[PDB]
Amino acid sequence: GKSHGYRSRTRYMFQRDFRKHGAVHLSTYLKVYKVGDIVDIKANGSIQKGMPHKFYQGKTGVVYNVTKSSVGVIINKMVGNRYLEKRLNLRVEHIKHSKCRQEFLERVKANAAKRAEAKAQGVAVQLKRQPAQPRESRIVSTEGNVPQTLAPVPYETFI
Amino acid sequence: KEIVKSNTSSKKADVPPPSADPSKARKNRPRPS
Amino acid sequence: QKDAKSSAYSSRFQTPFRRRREGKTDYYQRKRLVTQHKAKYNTPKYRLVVRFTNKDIICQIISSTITGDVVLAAAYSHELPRYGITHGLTNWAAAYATGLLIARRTLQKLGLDETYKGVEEVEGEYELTEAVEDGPRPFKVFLDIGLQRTTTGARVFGALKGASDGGLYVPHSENRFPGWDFETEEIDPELLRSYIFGGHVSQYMEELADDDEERFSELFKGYLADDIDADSLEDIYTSAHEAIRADPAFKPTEKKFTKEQYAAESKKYRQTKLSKEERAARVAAKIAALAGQQ
Amino acid sequence: MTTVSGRDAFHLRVRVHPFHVLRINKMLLQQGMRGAWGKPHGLAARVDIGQIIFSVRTKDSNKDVVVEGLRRARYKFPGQQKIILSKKWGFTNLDRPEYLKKREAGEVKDDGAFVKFLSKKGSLENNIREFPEYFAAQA
Amino acid sequence: QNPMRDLKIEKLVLNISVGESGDRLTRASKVLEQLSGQTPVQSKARYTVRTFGIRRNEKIAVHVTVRGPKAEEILERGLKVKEYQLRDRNFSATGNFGFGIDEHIDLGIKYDPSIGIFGMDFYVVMNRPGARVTRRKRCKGTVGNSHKTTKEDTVSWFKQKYDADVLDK
RNA sequence: AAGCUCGUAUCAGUUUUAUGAGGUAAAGCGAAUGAUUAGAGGUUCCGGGGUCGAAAUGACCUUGACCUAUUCUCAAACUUUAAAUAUGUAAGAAGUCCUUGUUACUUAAUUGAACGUGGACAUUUGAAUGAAGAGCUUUUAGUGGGCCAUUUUUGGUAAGC
RNA sequence: GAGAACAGAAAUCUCCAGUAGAACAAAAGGGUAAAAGCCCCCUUGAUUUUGAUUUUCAGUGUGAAUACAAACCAUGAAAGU
RNA sequence: GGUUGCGGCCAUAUCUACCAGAAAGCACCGUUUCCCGUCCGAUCAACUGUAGUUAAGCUGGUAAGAGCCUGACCGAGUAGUGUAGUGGGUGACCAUACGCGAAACUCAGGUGCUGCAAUCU
Ligand SMILES: [Mg+2]
Ligand SMILES: [Mg+2]
Ligand SMILES: [Mg+2]
Ligand SMILES: [Mg+2]
Ligand SMILES: [Mg+2]
Ligand SMILES: [Mg+2]
Ligand SMILES: [Mg+2]
Ligand SMILES: [Mg+2]
Ligand SMILES: [Mg+2]
Ligand SMILES: [Mg+2]
Ligand SMILES: [Mg+2]
Ligand SMILES: [Mg+2]
Ligand SMILES: [Mg+2]
Ligand SMILES: [Mg+2]
Ligand SMILES: [Mg+2]
Ligand SMILES: [Mg+2]
Ligand SMILES: [Mg+2]
Ligand SMILES: [Mg+2]
Ligand SMILES: [Mg+2]
Ligand SMILES: [Mg+2]
Ligand SMILES: [Mg+2]
Ligand SMILES: [Mg+2]
Ligand SMILES: [Mg+2]
Ligand SMILES: [Mg+2]
Ligand SMILES: [Mg+2]
Ligand SMILES: [Mg+2]
Ligand SMILES: [Mg+2]
Ligand SMILES: [Mg+2]
Ligand SMILES: [Mg+2]
Ligand SMILES: [Mg+2]
Ligand SMILES: [Mg+2]
Ligand SMILES: [Mg+2]
Ligand SMILES: [Mg+2]
Repeated sequence: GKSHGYRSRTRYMFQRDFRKHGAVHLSTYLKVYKVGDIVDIKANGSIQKGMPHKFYQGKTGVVYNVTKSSVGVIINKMVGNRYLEKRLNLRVEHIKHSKCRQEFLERVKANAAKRAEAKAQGVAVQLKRQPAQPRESRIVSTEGNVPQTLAPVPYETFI
Repeated sequence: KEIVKSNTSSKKADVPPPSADPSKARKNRPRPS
Repeated sequence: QKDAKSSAYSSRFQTPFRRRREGKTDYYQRKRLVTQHKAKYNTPKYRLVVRFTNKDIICQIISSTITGDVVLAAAYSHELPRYGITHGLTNWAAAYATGLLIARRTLQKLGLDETYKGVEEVEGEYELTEAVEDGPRPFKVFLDIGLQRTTTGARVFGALKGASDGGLYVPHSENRFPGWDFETEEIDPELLRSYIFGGHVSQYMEELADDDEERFSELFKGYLADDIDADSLEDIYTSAHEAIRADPAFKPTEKKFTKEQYAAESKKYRQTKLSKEERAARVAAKIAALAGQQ
Repeated sequence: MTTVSGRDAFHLRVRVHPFHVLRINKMLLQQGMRGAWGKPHGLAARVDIGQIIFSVRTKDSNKDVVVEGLRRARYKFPGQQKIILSKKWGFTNLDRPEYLKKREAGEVKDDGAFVKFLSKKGSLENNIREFPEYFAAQA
Repeated sequence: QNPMRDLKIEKLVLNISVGESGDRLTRASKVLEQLSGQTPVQSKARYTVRTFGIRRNEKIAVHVTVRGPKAEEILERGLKVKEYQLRDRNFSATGNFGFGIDEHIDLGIKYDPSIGIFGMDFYVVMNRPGARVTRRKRCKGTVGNSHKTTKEDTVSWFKQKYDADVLDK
């Protein structure tokens, strides 16, 4: 018969990286987690307590709770035709902070600190990010650059 | 008192080791006369 | 030895943490010391690090940061001359001495020191320096053995009793204080006290000059040539405590020569390493040396 | 190849091994299409397009024998398989010019069937006590 | 050069491999006791061999570890029996060396029939001052190459003092 | 189907930016593992068949086993490496900053943790594109044999299987 | 791999190497080296109360597991577990 | 800059051989009354820092050294792949169009960085 046990199909997912096995360093235990933080689930196969379900591996969510040795992550699962809300109780080993978010706040500082010398110079702010635009004209120089024209090559066999 | 040497090794099987095998011996051997 | 390491071996070999190689860190008990309860957040766990070199005793109150462990305040036995101990600077008494120094010296610089006296009495007896209702709470610190064996009557738990007596809540039990008779399931406050004042260096001291004249002249070449009597010992240690609870505050040393100086001599016994051309050159010669089959 | 030119006139080596196992249902009322995993029915060797199947090395003059002797095998293989004259010296790498450079340079050391090469890499100590003629004044 | 890198016996170890449990083992135990004046350690069977007579965890043999100046005298009492002659075997490539004697009464020791006669293995292990580096718990390191016992060394040692012969090839 | 609350909301089978998770394709095997052809060199002082003074705890030996450096060929249930396509999250008013209230939690500690009073911040208020309006409640039909094509793919010699 | 009376291929002893090539009831896979393995010491957290949560999911039951709360205990010098 | 205690990352740090190391430090090293542990004060415990040595540990330097790390229009725009066609071919398969793009190979560079505290010609 078929197997659908709790850790099935996870042979490579919950495996430890090449020459990065063994004991878990201490920077992990030194991270502080607040409610409202955005984390990244990524199981550690050696720390088998507090372990996420193989699904949530690779997901990202918000901390709704902080406890002795674990954080409570909210994740929105899709089941059927509609997202549902899952409450995770995971241990600190299986969690990172999301860089993408832990930057955002720095743009928030900087974006609202352009605002500093913005009003304190009276001028225009102009904050919203604008995506890469088509190039502007150029004048490439022929000096020390006489276009070195090429042509297709013949066929050839090296066996 | 009865003092017992503790064997570090992790083997439990009452079994002669890979390092057994009756092949390898001798035609020689001490044969008293 | 012709068990040279295969190249496969060297390549799939996973190294231990640096200090696991040096054999200086027990990362197992490190983790369990450092880790704070998560909903206590940035609250540091404070560690009573107690190390023993061959000639010194090292005491540090330390916490942890990702960028690295951070030390609140450090005392050593090698300070103890300053407070009038100049012999036997690694014995039990030195430990209690040092543990008491770092006790005061910290919650001094925490300003907790006026409140939380510790003992002053010191008739050697199991007790925890606990708190004063309606007031603050004692500074809490957790003993970090290191790699020292946990033997009943171990130098390391001298520093403990030195420090608890100094008024840091440093949670401990008796059964590793000298004077713990396991049959009795009890502790002799008497013996534990003795050590605190060095009663075992005293009793041994007398037995020698009344057993072996010469062997005592050497073990104690110092005390003699300094005229410390065998039994002035206690009063030294006893008077040290005073002196220590008196001015715990760290005085440094006076050091000739600045950093720049010290530096520009010390490892100018440095071997500076070859440069690329020089090394290739060194080798190009090396060939013509061996080149010519013999 | 032998008869025509001689047991010592060539080296034939089959450059592909039968590693893939083949199955048969074996239809021994009957059994049908139910439970049709097959027993091992023999092996074969999976081959891409462009992949050397046989290789032979012989004396520069015995060419026309081997070829019309590979051709006689060609007729036993299903599919189009070409016959090719390799511009490399023997079962090695390196085009015949490039091989003779590394020969009269001494960077070549007759091994077991194949041949070891001098590297500019290892322990200069036993690079030299391995490949004397590179380093000796020789000629 | 050569100062603190002297050369000492690390330890001696007498090992009587009795080959059976029961009174004989506790009797050979008595022997090893009266020779070191320490109290010996019994060995249990690694596994079972019908053609030897043992079964796993039957208590077969008995040995004892002697260090210091006593082991020095007992090693002498031993070489006493082998008339100060060993072979270029007997010498581990890793510095140590060993030899054996049958009849333990051959080195001092009165008879006592209630005891019997046992033979034994004499294995002495050699090293240098500084060996603790490889034995201490904290900061456990390993000996320098230009240090540590080779076989040439601790055989030209064994000719020096004791003044003996190493034979064969 | 009936509507209800509202009215541009903050939505989206889409892109961008930032930052995650993955072990398939390919690749690799003079890298672990498991397979695999070929010689070469060295070991045995410890499997061994002789010859040589039956002599051999002495030699030259071809044969293994094993070591070392090479060579040809493989893997759905191998692997260091490792795509493409897919896949998680973030891109602010439910935000940011300043002051300082609350508490039995928490701290050596008015220390933190939450939750707030008062003050400052409204052009692009924090990417693109779209928005044919958004949100929400009730209730009930039919259906619950499917088939086909591109590609990925399992059993089978194969099949309009 | 090198060495030690009876001792042999295989008993007991010593050293050197040794990234795990061992071991951890079992299928296989993951995990683990001052351990998760081996030796020892102390023990009943295999206990008490009901709630929250992950998997299968209808987001019903069941089996299983995860993190807390409130008890009463074990252990360690302790943090802890 | 050297050294020690506690570290962060955890080979640019590991491995093998050879050298060198001022000062302080660390060390090996002396001892067994005492607490404590061993078949064995070897380990573990305590006492001296007194009797001795940098021999080792440790720190560096050497190496066309093994490994490990970084880069390159080195291989390779190869292998593989998302999209298109009433594209080619009997077919296996292949090319083109809008895009992504490896591994091995080869070559060049490198061989610990660093937070706290104490201390030192
Ligand atoms: Mg299945
Ligand atoms: Mg490891
Ligand atoms: Mg469990
Ligand atoms: Mg065992
Ligand atoms: Mg062993
Ligand atoms: Mg511990
Ligand atoms: Mg007593
Ligand atoms: Mg100074
Ligand atoms: Mg069937
Ligand atoms: Mg079947
Ligand atoms: Mg209706
Ligand atoms: Mg898979
Ligand atoms: Mg493949
Ligand atoms: Mg590859
Ligand atoms: Mg292979
Ligand atoms: Mg290689
Ligand atoms: Mg595969
Ligand atoms: Mg937008
Ligand atoms: Mg319906
Ligand atoms: Mg229905
Ligand atoms: Mg269609
Ligand atoms: Mg499709
Ligand atoms: Mg042997
Ligand atoms: Mg039960
Ligand atoms: Mg410095
Ligand atoms: Mg004693
Ligand atoms: Mg000693
Ligand atoms: Mg000690
Ligand atoms: Mg050291
Ligand atoms: Mg190299
Ligand atoms: Mg394609
Ligand atoms: Mg179409
Ligand atoms: Mg193609």
